[PDB]
Amino acid sequence: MEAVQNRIVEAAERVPGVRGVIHLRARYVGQDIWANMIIGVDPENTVEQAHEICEAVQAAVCGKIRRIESLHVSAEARE
Amino acid sequence: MEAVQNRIVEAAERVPGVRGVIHLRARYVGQDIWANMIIGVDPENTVEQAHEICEAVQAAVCGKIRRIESLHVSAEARE
Ligand code: NI
Ligand code: NI
Repeated sequence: MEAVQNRIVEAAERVPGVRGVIHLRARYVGQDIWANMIIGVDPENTVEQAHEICEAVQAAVCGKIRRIESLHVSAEARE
Repeated sequence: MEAVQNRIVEAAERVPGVRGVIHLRARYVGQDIWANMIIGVDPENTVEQAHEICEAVQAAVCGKIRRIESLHVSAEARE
């Protein structure tokens, strides 16, 4: 698990607009990972931008870590 | 194992100068991976360049796939 978590964080931090991973909760459902995470974003991004960054994160992380079968990503202002 | 192999190939293909992964043999030594691989390179690169590309591959792949504890990388001309 720690290895997979590190990969998740690393992958999310490489997406344009991510200001760190604020929270990540991952669990195994069998051999699959289900995860929920919160990213920081620029407070001055629009809500639509923040939604776009979240969807980019989801795409990036799921594309890199094939065992993830469910990933929810939300955003919070971070300075 | 197949998952780790895919990661190895993907990581090697992203290094400047790699013209595919020609061969990859990976084995588990306990929970660690030991691997030997051959990359393609431009026939017109110098032997020194090809050595540099191999060392870049080793660095890239070991940095991405933490379970690898031994990785030998050689090069062959590829068109
Ligand atoms: Ni949308
Ligand atoms: Ni040297």
